[PDB]
Amino acid sequence: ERTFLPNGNYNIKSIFSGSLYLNPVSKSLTFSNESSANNQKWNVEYMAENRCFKISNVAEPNKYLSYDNFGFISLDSLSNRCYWFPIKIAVNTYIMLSLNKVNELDYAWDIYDTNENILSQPLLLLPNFDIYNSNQMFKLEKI
Amino acid sequence: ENIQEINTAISDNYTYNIPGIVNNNPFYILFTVNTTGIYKINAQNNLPSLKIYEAIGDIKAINYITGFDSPNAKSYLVVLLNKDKNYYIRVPQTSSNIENQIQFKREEGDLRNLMNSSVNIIDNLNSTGAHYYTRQSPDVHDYISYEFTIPGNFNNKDTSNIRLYTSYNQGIGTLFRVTETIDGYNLINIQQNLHLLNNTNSIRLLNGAIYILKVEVTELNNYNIRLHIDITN
Repeated sequence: ERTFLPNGNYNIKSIFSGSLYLNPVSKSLTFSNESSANNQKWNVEYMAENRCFKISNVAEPNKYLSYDNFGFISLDSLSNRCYWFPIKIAVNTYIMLSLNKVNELDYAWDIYDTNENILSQPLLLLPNFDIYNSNQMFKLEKI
Repeated sequence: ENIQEINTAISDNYTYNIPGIVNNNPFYILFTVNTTGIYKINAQNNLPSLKIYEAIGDIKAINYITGFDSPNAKSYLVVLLNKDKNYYIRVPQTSSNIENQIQFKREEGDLRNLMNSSVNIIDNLNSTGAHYYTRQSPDVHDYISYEFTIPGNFNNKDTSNIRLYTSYNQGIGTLFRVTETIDGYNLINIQQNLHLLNNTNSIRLLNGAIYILKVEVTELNNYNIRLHIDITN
């Protein structure tokens, strides 16, 4: 009934490619070929008390999208690092800010690209300055 | 025309359910706000469009503020409301007996840039080519807005040429880029002083992005205002 990112299972993609899907691979998060498997499905849940979102892997329900001490997006047990503040900038396109601010800076999911190719690149948490950085834009598609 | 009344002065958020037994007639809602401020008012899916009137207190004066009456036209109102005065909402005929809801929300953010005007939801921009939209025109110095989405898939790169113009009435346009959070809309004022009457200048806008054009009528040459959005690639 909430139109802004309703709860449920999603696919997570980069705007660089509509065929690469976010999944965990050896502690790091990366965009890989369509698997039709549970590890590419993501349970998004809104938390009213914090006014933010937590996102878990459906293959590993206790594991949430978090970040470590070096700027890498990780899968970890629930904590304050798992809290996300999404910004919708297009139909299904989001910039995912961390609820936590260091400096007076916002930090967002960021994916490297090699001429719009993101294969093998790991998901990072990097400074966010505007709504125009392609590497910080992600599609969350309901399934 | 049964006049109904929200006896309690509303604050920040409020939801009023249409009875359903009053849908076969144009009907009115009398209300007041707890505190002076800018409010967004709309039906359930922005349908139907609503009219709002100012009421001075046996009454002294009633003044039309904003809103129109086009069947099947989606819209929402953004209006400055004073806690001292009264307000009427004219809800038109719901010639379909599904129960509607009127939502009132206090705006603390960028949507305040839209007072006072109706914001027309445009949802038929599926392609390139000519499109136009006819509504009752606001008087001089009054506003009418349009929220639309550029066709195509968004990739922060793919872009279309948008020609925005009017048929007869002169108007000054302000173009905003729309983003949304859990706290409502954010607006980036990307263009100002756009003279719409027979405007021949195009604007490149991002495919799949949402925009709002706020128009100030500066010359009323026709009862209606017709906004053209012609898209090329």
